[PDB]
Amino acid sequence: IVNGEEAVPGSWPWQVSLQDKTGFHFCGGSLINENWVVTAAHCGVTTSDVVVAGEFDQGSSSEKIQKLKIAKVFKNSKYNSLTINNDITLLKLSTAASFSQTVSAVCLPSASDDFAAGTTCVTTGWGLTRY
Amino acid sequence: CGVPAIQPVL
Amino acid sequence: NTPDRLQQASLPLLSNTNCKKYWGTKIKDAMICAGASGVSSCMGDSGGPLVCKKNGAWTLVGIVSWGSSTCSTSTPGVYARVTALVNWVQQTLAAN
Ligand SMILES: CC(C)C[C@@H](N)C(=O)N[C@@H](Cc1ccccc1)C(=O)NCc1ccc(F)cc1
Ligand SMILES: CC(C)C[C@@H](N)C(=O)N[C@@H](Cc1ccccc1)C(=O)NCc1ccc(F)cc1
Repeated sequence: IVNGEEAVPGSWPWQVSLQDKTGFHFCGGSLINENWVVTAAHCGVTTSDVVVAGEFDQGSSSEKIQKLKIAKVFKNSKYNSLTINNDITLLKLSTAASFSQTVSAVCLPSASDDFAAGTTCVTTGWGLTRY
Repeated sequence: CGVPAIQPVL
Repeated sequence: NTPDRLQQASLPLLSNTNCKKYWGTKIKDAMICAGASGVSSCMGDSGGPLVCKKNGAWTLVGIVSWGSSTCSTSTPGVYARVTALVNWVQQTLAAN
């Protein structure tokens, strides 16, 4: 995030980090329940990647994080890589996350929910702060 | 869902 | 070089019609734009959440998808519109 700010540790409990086996963060995701994570289809997640929950500082060794293995990757069949439309993938976890003060789920909207232009919302992540 | 135990400060 | 610590940013949602002024016909119905406000999602933020508080609860409105190749803060980022994809999520969870 360019021009963002550091978040209060643990205040976005559904935020997970997708890291490859070498420990490299390549994408974010959100916990929708103990066994499922929603992310973008273009992230190209495989069953060899890891879902890290409860993390705040990726350079810290004292955070009690949860490294969850991925059982199955569900890429939406309507995903169109040419136009990047329907960019969503669901990951079913092999080991269920343990909900706590720093790990919990975000709500899903009803299909008919309206979110008006002008509404101020929030986005989070460990993406580049400067390009 | 959607109610953090640790409140975000914006 | 992604930051070590989790970052956050508040930003406004845009309408698809207005977003087309920026991205033309690349904007489809299963997409929602946000930003162009001085902040911007960027490489490594992909897959992450765009949440809006509705009736006191944080609700997933978008998934970081694509945007400016330079993460321009005056250009809106494009997110997968969750309302258009939630029926599929619900079906997938109910069948597996
Ligand atoms: C797959 C479902 C079990 C997901 C469920 N955790 C969830 O996000 N529920 C939403 C509603 C929903 C149901 C089914 C599919 C999609 C969304 C909720 O409680 N959202 C928060 C909320 C707060 C106050 C209300 F009066 C109604 C809903
Ligand atoms: C048409 C896309 C190649 C456009 C490119 N600027 C972009 O945003 N790419 C994606 C990656 C991607 C690859 C394949 C299919 C779809 C997307 C990206 O960096 N996504 C992360 C991001 C989010 C918001 C931004 F403002 C800048 C970068």
